[PDB]
Amino acid sequence: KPVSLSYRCPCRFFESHVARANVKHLKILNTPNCALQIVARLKNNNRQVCIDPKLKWIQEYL
Amino acid sequence: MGCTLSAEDKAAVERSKMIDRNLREDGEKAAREVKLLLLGAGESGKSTIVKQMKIIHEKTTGIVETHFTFKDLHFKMFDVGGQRSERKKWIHCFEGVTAIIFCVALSDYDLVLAEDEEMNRMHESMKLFDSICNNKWFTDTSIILFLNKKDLFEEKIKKSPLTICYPEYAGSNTYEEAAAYIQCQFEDLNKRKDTKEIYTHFTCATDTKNVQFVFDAVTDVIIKNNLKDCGLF
Amino acid sequence: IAQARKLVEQLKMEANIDRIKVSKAAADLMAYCEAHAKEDPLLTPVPASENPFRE
Amino acid sequence: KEPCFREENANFNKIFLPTIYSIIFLTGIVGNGLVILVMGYQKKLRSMTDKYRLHLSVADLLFVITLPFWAVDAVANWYFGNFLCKAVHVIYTVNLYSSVLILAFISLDRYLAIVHATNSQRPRKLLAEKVVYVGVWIPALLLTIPDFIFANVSEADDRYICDRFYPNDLWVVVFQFQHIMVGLILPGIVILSCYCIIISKLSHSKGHQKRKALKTTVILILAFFACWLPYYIGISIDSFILLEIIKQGCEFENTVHKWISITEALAFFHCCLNPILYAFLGAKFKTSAQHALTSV
Amino acid sequence: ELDQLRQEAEQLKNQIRDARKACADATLSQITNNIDPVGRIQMRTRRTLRGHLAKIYAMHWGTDSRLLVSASQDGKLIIWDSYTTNKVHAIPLRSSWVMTCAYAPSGNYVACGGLDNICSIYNLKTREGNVRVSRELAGHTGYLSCCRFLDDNQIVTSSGDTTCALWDIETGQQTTTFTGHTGDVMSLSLAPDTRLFVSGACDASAKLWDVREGMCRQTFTGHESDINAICFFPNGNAFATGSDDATCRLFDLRADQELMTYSHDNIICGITSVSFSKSGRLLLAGYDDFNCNVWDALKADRAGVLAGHDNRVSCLGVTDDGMAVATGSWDSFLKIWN
Amino acid sequence: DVQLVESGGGLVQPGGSRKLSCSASGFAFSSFGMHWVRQAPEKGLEWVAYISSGSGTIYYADTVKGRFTISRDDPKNTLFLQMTSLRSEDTAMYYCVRSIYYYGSSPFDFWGQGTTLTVSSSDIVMTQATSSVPVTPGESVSISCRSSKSLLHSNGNTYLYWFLQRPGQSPQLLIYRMSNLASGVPDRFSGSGSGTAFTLTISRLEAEDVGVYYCMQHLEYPLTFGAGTKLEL
Repeated sequence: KPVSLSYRCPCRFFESHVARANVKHLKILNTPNCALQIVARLKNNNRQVCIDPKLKWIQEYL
Repeated sequence: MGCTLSAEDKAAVERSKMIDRNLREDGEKAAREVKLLLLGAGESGKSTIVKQMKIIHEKTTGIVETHFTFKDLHFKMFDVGGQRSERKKWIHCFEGVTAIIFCVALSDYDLVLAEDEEMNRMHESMKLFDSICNNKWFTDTSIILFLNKKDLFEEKIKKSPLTICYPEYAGSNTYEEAAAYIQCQFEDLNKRKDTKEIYTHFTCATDTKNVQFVFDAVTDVIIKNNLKDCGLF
Repeated sequence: IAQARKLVEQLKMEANIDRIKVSKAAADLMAYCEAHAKEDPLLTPVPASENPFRE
Repeated sequence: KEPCFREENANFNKIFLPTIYSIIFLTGIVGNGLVILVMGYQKKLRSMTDKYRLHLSVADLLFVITLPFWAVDAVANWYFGNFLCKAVHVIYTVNLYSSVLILAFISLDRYLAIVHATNSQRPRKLLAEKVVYVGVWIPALLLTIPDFIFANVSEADDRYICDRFYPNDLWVVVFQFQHIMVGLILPGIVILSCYCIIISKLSHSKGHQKRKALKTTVILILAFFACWLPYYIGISIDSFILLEIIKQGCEFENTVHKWISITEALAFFHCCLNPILYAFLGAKFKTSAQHALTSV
Repeated sequence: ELDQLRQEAEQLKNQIRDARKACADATLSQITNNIDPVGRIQMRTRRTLRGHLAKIYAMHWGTDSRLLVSASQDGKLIIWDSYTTNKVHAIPLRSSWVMTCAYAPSGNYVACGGLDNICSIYNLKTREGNVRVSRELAGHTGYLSCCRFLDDNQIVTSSGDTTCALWDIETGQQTTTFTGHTGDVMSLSLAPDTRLFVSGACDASAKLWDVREGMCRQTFTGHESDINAICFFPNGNAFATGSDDATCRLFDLRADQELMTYSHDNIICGITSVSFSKSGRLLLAGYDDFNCNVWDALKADRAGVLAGHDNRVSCLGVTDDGMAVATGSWDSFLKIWN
Repeated sequence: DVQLVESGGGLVQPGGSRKLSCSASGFAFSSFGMHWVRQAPEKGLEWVAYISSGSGTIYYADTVKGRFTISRDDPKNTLFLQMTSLRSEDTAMYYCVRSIYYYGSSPFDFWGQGTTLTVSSSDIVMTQATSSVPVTPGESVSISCRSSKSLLHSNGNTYLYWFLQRPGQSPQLLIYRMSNLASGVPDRFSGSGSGTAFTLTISRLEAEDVGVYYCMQHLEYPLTFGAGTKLEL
């Protein structure tokens, strides 16, 4: 397949500085092959940082 | 062909395939040899050129074939001086040779023709060269021009000036200029300079380097063939 | 010169022959052609069943 | 540090890719079909060159056949199902690599014919009839194992993305490096070398037969490298980004992706340039084509 | 001398010609005016014979209408089975400059010759299972142009030294010598009764020779260049010639003059071969423009074209039963047409 | 002088191996296919094995397949038959036969002298139906052969061969393809038949022509002979 048609995860860096302190909205994206993608817009940063893959509070919340 | 054939038909087809294999092998072997056509006019020195390689390396007769080997390359030279018939009826048989060797005697400029007392030998060789070079069957065939008997020419140039032939010649009347002038007139008869080459050698060199020259002049030709065969181009 | 004598002898031999008319000679060719027309496969092609090169 | 979606680039591709792909498909089908027809309707003895160009024409045709399949993509979902997305990757990869390997083999054949003119018939025959199958088609077929193992159809938001899914980015980086190595480095070193050698020996000559060959050799070198260099430069930059060595904003990644798309579209024109550069510029092939355009 | 000789002969040339004008009542074109044409002749290629690697110079059919022999200037004589395209024999020649070949009517021998001025006779029915050179006939001082078997022990050859010869194969000696041509003889044709044969030479002239006596019977002129091919009419009372002036002509033995001319303003190339069909209604000719032309021999109308060769057509042949035609070209292919 | 000499025969124990050699002189050995045939004591002929020219095709009979191997050495002009696991049904007299296959050829035209091997201890059926007739010189006789299958192929050929074996000698070809007379055979012999029934006529009888006559088919490669018709007195 041509490289121009290849799919890539929008979340490659997974950082969890927010710790639920700042999240205006939080959705999980859908991907053919990218595990779980998250774009939690921050209440203060609204940067949708990609939170950590395995961290307890959202797993209990979800 | 297939299952509709009998046993004898299958055996005949097998024999035909073996014949085809042998034919292909023979053609592949023949494609690697270098074929040369040897030409001249009178006492040009063709015998001296032929004697350069006396080794075999392997009614009136019509064509003489000579085989020799140099640096793992096999040459077959064809002499057609015996043939006294109409040349235009069999010259096309030699369309496709690697090269034409053309021998001209330098000393044959004072002497005139025996039958035609008022005709020059050098002029006759020039007419023969003009006919061969511009022939329709040799458009892309290269010519190796041998100029023999330079030792006799450098002595005959003293007693007789180069004015009996070439009435419009203005030079020092020495060998080093007369020979170069003659080579120029022989090379000026080529009208296909964009498709063929003329290689000139003064072959009064008693050594064997003559065949060496031929080797070089052949190699270049083969290269120019491959450039066209491989699509470069 | 004996070549001229030979030429004269040959021409004399060639002259003393008996000739027929051109109209009479063309009629024989025409008759042969019509008599053998039906046996010429190239002029009248045969059906594919009797053709040795059918494929 | 922030998500980097690919939406504007996808929108640009949706318009750019189908048009260029259709143009390439038309030109390549026409040229390669013409070359194949001329070779087929010829009653002579086939030389070494008229086997390499047959291989090249078949490879180019089989490569360009798959272009409409991916032109239908990028504007619409994969309609062809799970079986068809497989083996389309296989055809694409096989012919993409076989074309450049055949080009390298042609370079080597030219070098042997020009530099060893009097003692090269046997090695040239050996390369053209036997070694070509082991040095071109077998490696190209062996390089499609990831196409069999990993290529699959997935499901997304109202779209069916079929791709070559990998467990992690290390596989992506490794296979990108393999793509760069096989596609550019290995054939680029032999071909270039042979051509340069031929030139060094063709530099001094009488002319009108070697002067033309010199410029044709220069044209071949320039065409190959101009077709294939910027695409692989972009691929290498993307691979470095994938390893986190080069870290920048999402705009840089979008620019790199747009450059890759444009340069890949430009590099796909090799299948149309090849019939002109290796068949239509030769006097012997022109004569053969004229002969073929007399029996019809 | 120059008086009463070489001048009185010019008087004889004024007599024969006069005798040739008193016999020309009508022309062939007027006698056959009100006859039906042959239509358009369409022939298809049934077989293609591959295996030669140079220009094919000659070919000849066997009397069984199935086996044929061809000669190429790569040193090879090939015997083909035309029904199955199988190769029966491949004979390597000592000299590759071959220009003619023949098949014996019995089928036991073949003949070859060329620029070596020698006619080689090869035996095909040896007990050893191979083809071996049976005889080498020497004595010509020019190249061999054509050769035709009379039987297993007689052959007639034409040479570029302006002569023809009838040989004895068992002894290897010339039996009869035919002289009188000025230029090189390029072709010959045997009459069906074998008692006569015609030859065409480069002096634009044809001659009729009686085999058992060795003297010239008649001379035919009218062409403007070299005669390259010659062929007898099936009944043996006429013959046809093809020349370098892009023209074929028909001559009558008894009428002693020319009957018909076959030429076109479109055609300007020379003619290499001529042949007749079984009935003699069609005349087939091979040209330098890569084509073969089929003429209506009674009306001088071009009836058909055979076009399948990429180089000049060098040889033609029609089988004894009149089934197929064979064409050989300066490429390495022979084609069978039906 | 065509000669085939066979060697390697002798007394063998039940079970074992033996090699038979066939040396050829006087003809082009490489162009001929070769056959091994055998004749049991006081029995008829039986085809054993065939090897083509160039070793591209090999055939065995069903009774010796898996234990017999046929090979040829062409530079040495030799033919080899390697036999293993010999049974009491292999004691016979073995003949070497040459046969060439093209259009109009004459296969099976020369046989060797044979070597004797002694052990200590659907196929077409060809019927002759007559084992002995009394003949007198000057009269005319007829021999009939019958086949279980039509031997006429869809190419015009009827593959039937006739052989004569005189007392103390090897078989020799008389008629091939049911109508053609072999080289060096008197015109008294003639052959004619339909696709299934065949007849051979001897015409006048002499002190020769006394022996066993065999008919063979060459349509399907498992080659079968007749029983053999004996001509006494």
